[PDB]
Amino acid sequence: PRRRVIGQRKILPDPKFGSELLAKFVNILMVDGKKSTAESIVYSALETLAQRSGKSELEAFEVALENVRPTVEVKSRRVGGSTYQVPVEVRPVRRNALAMRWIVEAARKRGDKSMALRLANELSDAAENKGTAVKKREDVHRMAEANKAFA
Amino acid sequence: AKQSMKAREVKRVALADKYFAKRAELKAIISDVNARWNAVLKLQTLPRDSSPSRQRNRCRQTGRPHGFLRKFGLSRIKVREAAMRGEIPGLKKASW
Amino acid sequence: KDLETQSQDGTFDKLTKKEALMRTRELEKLENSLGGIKDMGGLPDALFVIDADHEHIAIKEANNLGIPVFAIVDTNSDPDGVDFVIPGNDDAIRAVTLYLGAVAATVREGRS
Amino acid sequence: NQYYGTGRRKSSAARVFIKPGNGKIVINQRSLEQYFGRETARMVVRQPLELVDMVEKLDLYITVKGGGISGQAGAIRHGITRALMEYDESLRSELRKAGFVTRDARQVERKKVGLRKARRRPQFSKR
Amino acid sequence: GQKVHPNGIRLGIVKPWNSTWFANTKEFADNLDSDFKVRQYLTKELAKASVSRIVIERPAKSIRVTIHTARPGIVIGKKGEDVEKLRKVVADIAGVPAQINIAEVRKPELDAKLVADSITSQLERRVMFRRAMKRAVQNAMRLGAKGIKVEVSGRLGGAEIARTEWYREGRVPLHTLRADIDYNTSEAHTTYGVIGVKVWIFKGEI
Amino acid sequence: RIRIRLKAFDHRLIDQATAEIVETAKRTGAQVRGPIPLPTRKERFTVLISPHVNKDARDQYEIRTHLRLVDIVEPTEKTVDALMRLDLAAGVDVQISL
RNA sequence: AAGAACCUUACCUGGUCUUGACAUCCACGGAAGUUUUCAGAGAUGAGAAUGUGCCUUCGGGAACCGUGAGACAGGUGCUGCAUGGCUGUCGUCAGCUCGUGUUGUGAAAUGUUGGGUUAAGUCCCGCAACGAGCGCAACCCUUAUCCUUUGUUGCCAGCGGUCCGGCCGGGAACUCAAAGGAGACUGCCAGUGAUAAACUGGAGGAAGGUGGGGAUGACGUCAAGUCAUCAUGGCCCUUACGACCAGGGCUACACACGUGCUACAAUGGCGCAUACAAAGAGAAGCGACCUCGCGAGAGCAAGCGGACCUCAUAAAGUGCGUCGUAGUCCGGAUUGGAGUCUGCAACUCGACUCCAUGAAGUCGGAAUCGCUAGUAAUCGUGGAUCAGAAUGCCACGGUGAAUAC
Repeated sequence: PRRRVIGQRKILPDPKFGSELLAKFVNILMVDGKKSTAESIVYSALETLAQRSGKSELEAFEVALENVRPTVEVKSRRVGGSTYQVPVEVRPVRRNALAMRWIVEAARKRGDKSMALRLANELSDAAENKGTAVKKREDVHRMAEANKAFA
Repeated sequence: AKQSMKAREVKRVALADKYFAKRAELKAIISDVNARWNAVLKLQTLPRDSSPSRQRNRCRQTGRPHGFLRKFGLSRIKVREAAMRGEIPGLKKASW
Repeated sequence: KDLETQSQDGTFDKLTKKEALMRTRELEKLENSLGGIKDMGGLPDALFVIDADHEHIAIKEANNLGIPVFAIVDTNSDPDGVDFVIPGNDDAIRAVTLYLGAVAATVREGRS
Repeated sequence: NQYYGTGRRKSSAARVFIKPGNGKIVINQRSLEQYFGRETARMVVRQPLELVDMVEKLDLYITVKGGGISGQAGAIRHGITRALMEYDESLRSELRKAGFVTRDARQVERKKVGLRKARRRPQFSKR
Repeated sequence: GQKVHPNGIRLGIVKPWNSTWFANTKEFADNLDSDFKVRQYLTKELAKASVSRIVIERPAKSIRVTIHTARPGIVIGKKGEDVEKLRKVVADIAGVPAQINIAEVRKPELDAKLVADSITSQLERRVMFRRAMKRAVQNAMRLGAKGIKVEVSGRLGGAEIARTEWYREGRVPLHTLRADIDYNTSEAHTTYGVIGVKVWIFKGEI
Repeated sequence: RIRIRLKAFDHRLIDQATAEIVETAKRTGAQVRGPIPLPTRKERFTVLISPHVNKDARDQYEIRTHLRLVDIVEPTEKTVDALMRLDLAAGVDVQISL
């Protein structure tokens, strides 16, 4: 964790869309190595969000990603016994991954009977910054604005 | 290494074939459901110990019952003792 | 010497490059430090030092064993370890090179 | 005629032998549908065919042995890529450049004594 | 105890087996016990022979029993005065018609078994250990042996303090797979406990 | 006809034993389909190396078993008769099916 | 311990004996079928030989017992602190040392310390050091690439006979089935580099930077397990601290702990047109013909030490709809009612089917541990007992998740 390098790894996308972004979404939506049902629910969610939004599905997807987008964060170091953190602009790849996982966890925060219905409804109401994960984005923003007093 | 133990085992395996393979055959002949009557139940003069199925067939080198091995008829420690001395063809260290 | 004689007849390359690499890269590296002593087979009769203080090891071994010394001394050396002295300067590299040439010439002439 | 292809990938090899005819794929004397192909990797078999032209160049009979489904798809892809190079190396340059001939040696690691799985040991005992 | 058995890994690479035959696994045990019994019989009746080892070969309803003994003084005898008697008793105890063949081995001191047993013998014969290993190593080295090693641990000359000693000279590439190695362990029976010996030899690299 | 099967655990020994017999029949025979590799047996025998607890310390033992076939089709009866009484394989048995 | 009612076994209950449990030069014989008799939980008993293998004066016995006497112990006690064989600890840690020579009156350093470095005492430069072992490196398997011999108890493209008889003439482009040869060694260029070693790319990535995995575990610390495996050191129990026959202990149970398994649902019990597994065991054994069993399976059950004859059917899914929110159609820990193979029979006590049985649990105290690419997890197979079933233990083929500033 101190000598290794980063190779910018990439794994199997969905051939219909063929986008690395959608590739990473579907590949992190995977659980325990599940392909058929996971991709089926992914496409169900995509078609349902397109139906409810009415606009183009891909641009609605981009608008949702922009809505969930956070800006800054800090890292815990425990230097002087009090909160002594240097606000570091998180990596664009890491920022994107964290936004992905916040969306996935916002989806995960329910226990609904039907995974497809729950996923579609929550992502659709989160597409216009009024769903579930935007509260987490606001909470993370509130975690900022105060860690710059110590640098 | 109990020598009375080894004597019992040797005599029981000696009687595990001369007193067997015919009493069990007689039982199997009279074990048929068609009438089996009290003859099979009254023919229990067998000690039921000489039967190989209910006989341990212990290792016969140092009398350690643990690690009985059908392939060699030995115990683990003596298999290590003798195989490493060679003299057992075909046995090489395994890796893959 | 046995290793180099075997290497001119031995295997060229086998598996890892280390076993053959150690065979040849060290040849000229330690050969230069050995020079031509293979032809010597004995004990020297004289010695030479370009700076007595810096290379006093050879003179110390010499007077420990008893080899006469013909060295060059200058203003910063320690000439107490030398009795047969040739005063000179350590900066004059051309002069000492011609000095070595002249002494080699008079040795090769000698009485022969 | 035939095209040379064996396609070794993830313990799966497929004898891709292409003859003139239709672009349809016959798997185990059967089509992909009644082979029940709406399972995993339902569309990856046509990704190698997605970019290249189909026209009337490929008709093949295929048998696949070993692996699950990703093994089957990898065997198909490797075999067809091995059979594809009949058209000189001009295609193979971009075939490699796009990773179409990707062969991965990520086979299974043997189970190890003392560990109940590939890399999991007993939970560390009490201090 | 951490060191691995030396010839154990060697056997599967370059060293021939101590026996080479085939029988089904159930009677394989009987064959192995017959081999053990003939080993005990041969090493007890020929205690004066100081045999290096005995190799068993089992053909169909027969056995060869090749023997490598240091000196042929009693191995052959007077043109078959006793060898046929040994053949007869071996065949009778083993229950199979057996033949016996004889071969000779050079340089008895290069044998690990012979030197170890000899060292145990002088230690039984009230002499100092130091001279024992030193004489052994000097005699073995001068005979063209490129490298050897000895080890004695236990009681040293009657001292009751713990004693563990080893001594080596020459090349011993023990952790190299293609190194010829001879290994043995013998025992002594001095009055104050058993003395354990150990020895390693090396002869060739390829 | 009259194929010959050998069951050995030494690859060089079985190779030489099948490279002698094939020309033993080829002294006055002909044809022969050719050498075949045949499958092999594999068994991993494990045993507790230590005599006292500590199951983790073990070791792996295996025994090989090679098989060789020739599949002569049309030989002459003379050499196939001469096969017997010339057995030289010591410690390894040959398998023949009538 | 890869293992228990009976032997195991050494603990108990019910009942008796030491030249002994069992091995001798043996002292005399029947030359070791043990026949019927029943009692008795039982080494409890004891009773006639009907057969007479060896022979050259059965001129030696019986290899077994019938008699108490010249093979000797049955050990379950110390001693690892006297120990030899044996295994674990640090630890795949990067060190431990030696011969020549020197400084120093001397205990000893010196080589093994300085800079660049690398998985590393792996290298290179400088210096009173030069060299050498014990180690890592390499010498072995396996797979990822290509080759020649290679086709059966055959995997088929081929012309056709096909009901999908590879039987013909079979072939190489066949994974497959084992012997051998190449493949990679930082090649060669460009950069950072003292011109040193190393670190960044390109025809190679079908394999590039020890290709990835396994065995290979240096002197030594642990008074650790092994005189119960074993040979003893100083000794020892002694009608034996043994011989036995049946029922019983490790499966049980009012204590704290740990490892492992289905659980907290709507992806689990649902039925249907229903697809591809490498890879083993197999003769006190594997058992294709038919029939039925809410079932364990019940009987004729062929062929076979093997590509012959048992488990390839793989689950991983298309769509019908459900519990469409909770103790819920989730969750199936209990006592008795009929069986599968059980040894002689299942009683702390063989494991499996059909029910009356779904209690507690709606993802979890202050948390720790294992885990940097086929890897953590999610499904499905062989081995050990085998008179008998595996949550586990020893090995397999699937689907596969990044945080390493």
